[PDB]
Amino acid sequence: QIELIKQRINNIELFQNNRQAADSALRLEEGILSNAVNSLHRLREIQIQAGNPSLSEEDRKTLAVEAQALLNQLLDYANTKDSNGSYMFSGSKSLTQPVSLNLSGQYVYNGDSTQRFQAVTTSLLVAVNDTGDNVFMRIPSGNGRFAIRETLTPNTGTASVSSGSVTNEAAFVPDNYTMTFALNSQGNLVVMVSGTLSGNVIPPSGLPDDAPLYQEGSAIGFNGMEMVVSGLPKAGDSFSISPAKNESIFSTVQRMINNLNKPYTSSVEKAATQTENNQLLAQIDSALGHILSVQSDLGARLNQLETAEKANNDYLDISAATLKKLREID
Amino acid sequence: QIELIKQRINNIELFQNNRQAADSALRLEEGILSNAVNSLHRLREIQIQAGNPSLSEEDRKTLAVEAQALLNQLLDYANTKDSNGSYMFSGSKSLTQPVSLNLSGQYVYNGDSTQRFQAVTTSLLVAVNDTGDNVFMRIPSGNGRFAIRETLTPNTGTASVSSGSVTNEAAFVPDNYTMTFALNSQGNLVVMVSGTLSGNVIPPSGLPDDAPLYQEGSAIGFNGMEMVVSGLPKAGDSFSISPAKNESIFSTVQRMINNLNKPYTSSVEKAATQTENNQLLAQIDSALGHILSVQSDLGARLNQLETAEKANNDYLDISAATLKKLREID
Repeated sequence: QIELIKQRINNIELFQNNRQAADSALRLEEGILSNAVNSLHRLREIQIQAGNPSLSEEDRKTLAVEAQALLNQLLDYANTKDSNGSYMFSGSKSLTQPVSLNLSGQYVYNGDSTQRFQAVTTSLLVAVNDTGDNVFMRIPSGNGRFAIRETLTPNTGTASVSSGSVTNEAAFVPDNYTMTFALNSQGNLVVMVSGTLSGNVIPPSGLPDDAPLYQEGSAIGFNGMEMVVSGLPKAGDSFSISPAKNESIFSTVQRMINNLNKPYTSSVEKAATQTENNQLLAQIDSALGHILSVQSDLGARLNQLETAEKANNDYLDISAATLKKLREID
Repeated sequence: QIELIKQRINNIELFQNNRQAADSALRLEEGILSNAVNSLHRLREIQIQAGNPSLSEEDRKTLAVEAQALLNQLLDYANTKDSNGSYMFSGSKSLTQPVSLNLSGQYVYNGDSTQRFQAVTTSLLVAVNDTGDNVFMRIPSGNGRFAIRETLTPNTGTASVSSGSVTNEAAFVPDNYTMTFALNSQGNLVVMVSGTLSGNVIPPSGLPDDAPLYQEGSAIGFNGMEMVVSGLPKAGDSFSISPAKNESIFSTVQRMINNLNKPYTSSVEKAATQTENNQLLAQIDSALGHILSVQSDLGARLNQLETAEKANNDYLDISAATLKKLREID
């Protein structure tokens, strides 16, 4: 009884200590994530100009260098140390730097996915960290469901493509699609789509003459997806369309830099920019959003903690009274 | 010279050995991923019926049990051992089981994100594995960009919501949104949306009387997003709309099971199913797609390898001739 309460109060001090420390690690983490949104908000301002055809090559190659500063900024945030001199986003691997760049050239994650849960009342565990694989690395490319790149065949025309979206989830079919512009037996430009698993979808016959013709800025739709083609392509120009792929914010920014550095003087060079600009905007956003969800998650936990601070002072105010009412037996 | 070629040929045997072994680990892995698509294809058949209002409660509670077998199937695939008796999807942590279920109740990943790259020519490294955090755990919820749940306020009416999509990437704003149905001063039902960061968006004033009215099966749009509301809600009914969040296939299936087990007899119970059915279909798909991208990645690597088998027999056919032409000096 009394040795039991003694050990209950010993439990409570630990539960309050664990809470105080959780509350703090998490608020430190809110501020790093908060910083990292700042960086992305600006990367988004930047990406939007990269799609503005006013800007001189000089203006853009200068944004390229700002984007390089922002990339470096985000690597510092991902590799932040918390109160101990151990990394906040590395998971259980406390002294391994979470994000680095192999000589392969891609950025990798050297942590794990393991969260420390902590007792902060008798039956509530709360996570006191997040991990880099969740926060920074796995974010889908494209519009979140499908991505659009050029093929190995550079395009000769001025065609560009929106990020588009899935409009009918039931009609949706994941596949590797190829969109090929070519000719009617009449002479009209026409739009074809086929795919590894699906064979021909537009049109099912694959015949140019059974094919829909290309209206500038018109919505092309197949297997649950819609997108819009702008500019004037030439026959043989092609785009590839593929399931979304996990891809770090880091390579997203590496990519905004590669793009700001492309030739951007002739109308033909400027359209090979746009298709990819539209994509990179979606990715910057996907990532803005993804981090906000990590922030929302973190908020919920803090509200679980401010819950626990009232509930541990309730469970002590009660143990104190069990002592007063038990010492009265004496 | 000759001791140099001797050591080149020693390098080549290792490059060919590394390739042979890579080619094999990857094809074993294609087949597990291939199996895992099979499981999801069926989970998708299942999810679609779960939204069919023909089915008896008995039919559905039976699919619930099939879905439980499929979940278990996918855990076996995630926890597969390759040729050694070490786990294929655990990363560098070869003898840690990758996916398990804490008593918290959620499924976690106990591996890391680290790929073994292997020399298979003089200047080509190829990855011979993938990791569970990429393959199974981080897949965005909802339609890939935003998700839709009920609030803590159960709904009294028969309203349901599509998975919707982002239609204008530039207008897009990640936020925590609340959609609230309520009354005109006239008496007409009306649709409101506001959000933590955005304050009121529909309408900006927040006044019911400045508000758009609710047309059944009509497209509601705000900050770059569109969605469609079906059924007849009552005032006060609400839905929540939130950035996408990483979430394992596993909890997606756990969720299809919870849903198949909900009350599904009265029209009012059947509409609290649909909103979430639509979501779960998107997630099953997001995951079908995500795995296909891991498969496409794996294919590319095999094509890098069948490249290396011709290039290592070219670099030996050349070293043999350097020996023939060097032993002739003698």
